[PDB]
Amino acid sequence: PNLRYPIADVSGGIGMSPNYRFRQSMWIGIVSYSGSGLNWRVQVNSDIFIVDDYIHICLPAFDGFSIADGGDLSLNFVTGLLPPLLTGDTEPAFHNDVVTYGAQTVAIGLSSGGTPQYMSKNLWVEQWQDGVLRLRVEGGGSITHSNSKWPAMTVSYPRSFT
Amino acid sequence: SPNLRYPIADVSGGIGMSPNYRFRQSMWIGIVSYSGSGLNWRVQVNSDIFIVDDYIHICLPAFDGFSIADGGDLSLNFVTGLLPPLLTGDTEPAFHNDVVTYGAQTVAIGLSSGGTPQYMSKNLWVEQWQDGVLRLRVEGGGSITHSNSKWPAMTVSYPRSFT
Amino acid sequence: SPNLRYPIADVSGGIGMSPNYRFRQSMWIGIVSYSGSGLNWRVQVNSDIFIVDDYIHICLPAFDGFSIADGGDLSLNFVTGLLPPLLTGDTEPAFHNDVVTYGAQTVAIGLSSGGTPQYMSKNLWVEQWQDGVLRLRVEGGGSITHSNSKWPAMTVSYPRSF
Amino acid sequence: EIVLTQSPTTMAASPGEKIIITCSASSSISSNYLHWYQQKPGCSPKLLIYRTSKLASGVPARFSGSGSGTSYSLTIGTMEAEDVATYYCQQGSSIYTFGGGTKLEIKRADAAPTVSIFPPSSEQLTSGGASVVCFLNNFYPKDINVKWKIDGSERQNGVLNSWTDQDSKDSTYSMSSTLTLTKDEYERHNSYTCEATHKTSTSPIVKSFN
Amino acid sequence: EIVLTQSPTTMAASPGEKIIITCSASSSISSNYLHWYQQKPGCSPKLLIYRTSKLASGVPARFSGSGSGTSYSLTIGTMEAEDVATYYCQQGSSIYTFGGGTKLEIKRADAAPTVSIFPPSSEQLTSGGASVVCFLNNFYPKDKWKIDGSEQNGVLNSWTDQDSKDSTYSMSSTLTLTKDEYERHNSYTCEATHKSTSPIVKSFN
Amino acid sequence: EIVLTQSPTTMAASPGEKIIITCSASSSISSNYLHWYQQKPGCSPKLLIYRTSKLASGVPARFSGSGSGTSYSLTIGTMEAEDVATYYCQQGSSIYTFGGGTKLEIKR
Amino acid sequence: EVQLQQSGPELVKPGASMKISCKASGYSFTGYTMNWVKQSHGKNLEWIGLINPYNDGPSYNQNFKGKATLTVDKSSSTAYMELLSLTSEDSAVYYCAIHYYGISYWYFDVWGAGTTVTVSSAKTTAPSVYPLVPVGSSVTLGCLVKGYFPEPVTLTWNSGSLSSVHTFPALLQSGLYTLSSSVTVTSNTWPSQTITCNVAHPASSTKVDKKIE
Amino acid sequence: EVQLQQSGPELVKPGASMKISCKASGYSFTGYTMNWVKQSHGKNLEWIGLINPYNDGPSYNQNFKGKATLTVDKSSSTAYMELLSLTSEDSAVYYCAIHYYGISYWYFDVWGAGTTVTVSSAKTTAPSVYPLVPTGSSVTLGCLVKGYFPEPVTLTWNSGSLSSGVHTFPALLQSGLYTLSSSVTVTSNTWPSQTITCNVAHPASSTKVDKKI
Amino acid sequence: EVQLQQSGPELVKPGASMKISCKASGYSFTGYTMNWVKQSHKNLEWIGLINPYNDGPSYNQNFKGKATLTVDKSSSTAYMELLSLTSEDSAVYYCAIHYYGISYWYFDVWGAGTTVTVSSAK
Repeated sequence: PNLRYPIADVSGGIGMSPNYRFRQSMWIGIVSYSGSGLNWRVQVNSDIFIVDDYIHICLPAFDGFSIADGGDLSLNFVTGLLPPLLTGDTEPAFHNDVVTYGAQTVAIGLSSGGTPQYMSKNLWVEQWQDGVLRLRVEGGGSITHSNSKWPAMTVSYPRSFT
Repeated sequence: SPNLRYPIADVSGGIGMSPNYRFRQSMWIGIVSYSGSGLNWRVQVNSDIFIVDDYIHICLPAFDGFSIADGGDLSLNFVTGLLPPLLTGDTEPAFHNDVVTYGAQTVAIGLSSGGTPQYMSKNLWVEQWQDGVLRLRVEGGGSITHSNSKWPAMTVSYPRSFT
Repeated sequence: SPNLRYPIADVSGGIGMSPNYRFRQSMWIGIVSYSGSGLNWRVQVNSDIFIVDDYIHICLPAFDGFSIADGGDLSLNFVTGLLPPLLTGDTEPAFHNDVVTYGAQTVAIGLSSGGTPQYMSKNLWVEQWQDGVLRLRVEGGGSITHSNSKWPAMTVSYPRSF
Repeated sequence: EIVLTQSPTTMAASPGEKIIITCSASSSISSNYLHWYQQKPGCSPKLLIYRTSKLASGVPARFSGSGSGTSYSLTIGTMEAEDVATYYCQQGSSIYTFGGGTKLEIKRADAAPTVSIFPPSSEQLTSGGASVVCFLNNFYPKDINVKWKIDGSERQNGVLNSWTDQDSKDSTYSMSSTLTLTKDEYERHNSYTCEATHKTSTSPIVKSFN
Repeated sequence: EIVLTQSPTTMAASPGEKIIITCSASSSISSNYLHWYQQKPGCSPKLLIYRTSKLASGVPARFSGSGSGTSYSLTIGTMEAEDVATYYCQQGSSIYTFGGGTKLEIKRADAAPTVSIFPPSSEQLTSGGASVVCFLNNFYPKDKWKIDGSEQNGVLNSWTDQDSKDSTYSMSSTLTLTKDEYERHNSYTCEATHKSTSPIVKSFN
Repeated sequence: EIVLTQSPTTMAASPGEKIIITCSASSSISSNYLHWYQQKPGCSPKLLIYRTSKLASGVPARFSGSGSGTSYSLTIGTMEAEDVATYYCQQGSSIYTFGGGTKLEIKR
Repeated sequence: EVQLQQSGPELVKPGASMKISCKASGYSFTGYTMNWVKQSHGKNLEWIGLINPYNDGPSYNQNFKGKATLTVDKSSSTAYMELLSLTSEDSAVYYCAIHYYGISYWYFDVWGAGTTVTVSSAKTTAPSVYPLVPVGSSVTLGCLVKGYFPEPVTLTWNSGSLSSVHTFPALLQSGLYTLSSSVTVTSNTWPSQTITCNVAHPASSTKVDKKIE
Repeated sequence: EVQLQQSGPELVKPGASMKISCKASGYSFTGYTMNWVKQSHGKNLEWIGLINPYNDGPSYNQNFKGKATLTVDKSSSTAYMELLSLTSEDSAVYYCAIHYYGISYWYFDVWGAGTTVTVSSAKTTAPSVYPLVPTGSSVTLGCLVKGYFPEPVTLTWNSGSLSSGVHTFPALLQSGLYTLSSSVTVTSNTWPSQTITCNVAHPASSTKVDKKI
Repeated sequence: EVQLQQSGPELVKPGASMKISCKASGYSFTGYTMNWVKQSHKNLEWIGLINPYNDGPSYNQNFKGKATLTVDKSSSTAYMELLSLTSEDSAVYYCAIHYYGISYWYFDVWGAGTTVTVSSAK
């Protein structure tokens, strides 16, 4: 009969679309940090995995500058996604709602050019609006620093389908 | 419904996947209880719950508690607090009341006596759900002398029971 | 039926989703090998395996090892140890033997020389699965002089090949 | 610690206009800890928006919030007369703090004040005190300044001014300035002129009696 | 470091009862590291329950495990005769430690003991010694020699464990004398007292 | 800091042979940071393999990369006469470092 | 719906101490947090303190440490705030608000009616009413009231008949409030119609009989 | 199934040292770890130490450090424990148990039969078996063995044929000599016509005596 | 396709200074990082990097003071000046950018190379 994605024809039978089960993409764009009076930009090349109704943004390690005790990290998906993946494909299932989803502990190494000291920050997905995904980074205290060593971080959240 | 079984359901007059299975939003307002070696305290939190495919996500926000042991438990009471129509049984894991070491993560808790906190890297995992109470294990990383604990936002995920 | 394809299957005389696709439980008893810069040691573990939708979860319990480098590898040998009927090929990711930076988390390892341990915040991610061996990268956070390492329970998850 | 600052302090807008109040924080706070309250005249504050963009139970859909970091904004899509109130923003990341309030007004028209000066009463003069009351009604905007001159000499003592709230139906203001003096000081002066300065007239509207 | 404490230390129960044995830990431990073992009389300990509630292969479904933090328990839904054993809880979170142990025994109807006195053998009398043997068997609950009307030195008595199927106890007391001391007297009486009003006596000359 | 050491330094192979060039790192580096370059005589270095096993756009399929930790290798399935060039491995984990080269020649 | 009820208005002498009660009703769970907010002259909101049932101890704002002490009667389910050593700067409206639904993100989603606390050293004084008259097409009349120390004062025009009449808020002048009322009528109507303003002060129990000219 | 074969009972004089073996058979992998457990008089279990094939060095309990030495012969897949300077307090039953399926949560799923160790200065003495014979419908037959050292001693009835109604009593030690008794009860008709034989075997003195009642 | 156009061969006497240019064309975004590589005699050495958002140049410790990196963002051209040229500085100088390889730091597009010869002879 009539089939609705992700239900589709699989070798002449009712099955699950392989595109729904696994989809791989890429993002090359700007990751922007906004803290209390602090702003800097980094260019990243991220792997994107879409599995079932989840999207995984596999960010590699990047190096930035001063960070505040509380700040945000923003990923601009308006440009940079490898076709045919579009900006709207990165919208979460909760759309532009303010949430505290996927809260993890991230260890960022702060330094002034010397040996870094690693602070355990708290990161979670907060909001996606107009193609920009905002991650909150706060907690753990701080030190006087000019450079920040960011670890590889994977950001996952449910993907909108309607 | 006669020839379709959830999550397979009628989607705009066609065989498809139920939108309720793909994404569901709920809320929980209840007690988070900590039990350590001779230490017990309770905190009230308002958590977001997301049900996506066969997983359930309890998005706990940052909360503040008191002394913690090197080894302890975190307990979430789902017998009350869930926003209807979500029921206590909806939080039951797919491994039911089995003892597990699932979703093991590193959480950094700030221990203090009212002053500047010192952050300890503890080990958190889902261990057991029994009678509507989900037990999380918190151990490792050592400790210091403290009277207050600063807990970060923590997202707790596990498979959701469907039978 | 000749018209349904897994995971779509007959559910109580109706078109539904196979419960085996929704949840499957297994176990692994095998060798976890650490390879660092000139450092090599082996540990035997008993880990729970959960297969949920198109993801596989390897729930490693806490284990204790020896010296680790600032940058090193963790390897899980799935050629043996899986409880039947789970086979080695069932652990292959959906990205097969591709090199990735997936599921990057922060793990706290306690380094010690027999005394009070000091915990370092290392960066762990799934990097490659090849010939039944899943390789995890562990780097960052600095180090101290140590002879023993306390590893926490770590859950390693990634998309599963279908 | 975290100071909140609201712009503008006061605001006048006709119904149908789109009002935007901004809340600016001294530190970067998570959008989950920023909320908005509405307080109508003679009423206790009520929750309007919680966690930046979540409408509280019962509030009209024309309200909406937005922002991140140190910048947040309350927005009414199409104003209604009911929306006359003072709006506060509050943060919950640190020690609880409020913004200071933004008052909403109705624009109406630039009405000129009708001046009315009254001599001291007869029952008051018997008690030994003379109070002169100058009444200014039905003007807009609320900004009005008055100067009272006794025999051409300006006076700054004894003047007690009172400003009323915006009219529920007229949507206009009124000011009362009462100059009290002793019965011996009022009998020593001969001319008292009540001068009012407003945006409607380039020249002050003065009322006098001898 | 981590001390485990079991309660009760010893337990008596009739079949069909529900037996609950608790294990208390000095510090909080993950439920993944608390295990139970069953040691039947004369055998090695066997694994009963691992990771608090998982049943080892072969154990009957009447066994269950429960607990978290510092309080754990082992529960037999309906006790059977084969369940008489000593149970231990062991912790693997820190340095391995065991619990004190809980010994389980079967209550049964009180049975009067069957007394049997035996004189010294012909082989032992030629060896220069003399031993008198008196058997007290099949008596529940678990709890003197008279020679010529007078009541010692040389008494050695053995207590046996509860019977596997009969669920009673037995006791043997062997009074050993010298060949010169034996037959100096004539009457040897073996008195046994039990929760019968008069002691059960069996004598010979 | 990290030194990449290639073996052999030079090698000569007839077409049809399987060619293996190895790169040995002084420190364990992530496989996401090991890349190979091909420089034909008189030409500029061209990217051949990035992230250990990913083929750059336009490189023949006979080229393949492998390895982890401190040991990486570039493998040619069946060599062709075009393949005659010098190959360098480069690391991006720390300060950038090149391999020193491996010159490939024809068998005479 | 969860409701919140506060105690009535209070007039305290300077240096004394007052106690306010806040009663919660219609709650579905017990883990809500009690807060206290002070709104001064100028409509400025300042959070004073919070009380958590599971914390067993009150949290205070540093600016209000020593000025206020919060307490709870869990049997009656009522909260109490005591303000010690009251001053003229402490005269304000005091609200209680609870973290009912806003327990994790700290927004007050339920507010009480408020309790107005007045700090003054003056005693209850009766008001004096002075009618004002001028000596076109519309004439304005005035009713002045000065000398009353406790608020409020209620003034009506022609026994509350005519309401179309501007009454200005009271002004504090040396421990005495002064209120003014302005009624304008048509120039033909005032000479004919008798306009009399009546003011009655409950705290002083004084009724004034005031006419025009 | 995986089985563990332990060495037989050993009698050691005080101050000497004895080594016990544990041979593992039927294992599917080599990654299991070997443990040693001591159960003293009173059924108290103590963990002695473990050997991990990948760790390469034995781990000991601090109370047993210097008392026990753990070693492994991987070629023969046998584990050894050497107890040095034995005391009376060392007289216990020593089990070998492996971490096979319990390799990560540390439960001993496979246990050995046990090695019972006796520490005494007394010399090995052979047993002396004495059959005991004596109305009613039931007759009881007695077998007495006295004056032997050391334990154990196995008593069988009619070469292991009759097991019903057999009560073997534990040995009670009179310094340097054990004393054991057995009681067999049979029907009054069964005993006189059909002979009953008591067999006692002592594997320490190499003496086995069969006595007919 | 993104291309890199380098300057022609430069002839400089020892002790003097030369300045090489590298111009980027056909790029889709501006966040690519400019690098410079030295191939003497044929060993490759990485000299330095320029990043548009770092606001500063990163150098190899060996080339600190021997080279200074600059960029004219209005013309989208990168510059490298070599100071106090000696005989060992006579080599081919490549410019390569991190375009597709920004995060794993592989040079995916290279310049033609500028061969520099240092000699005192006229």
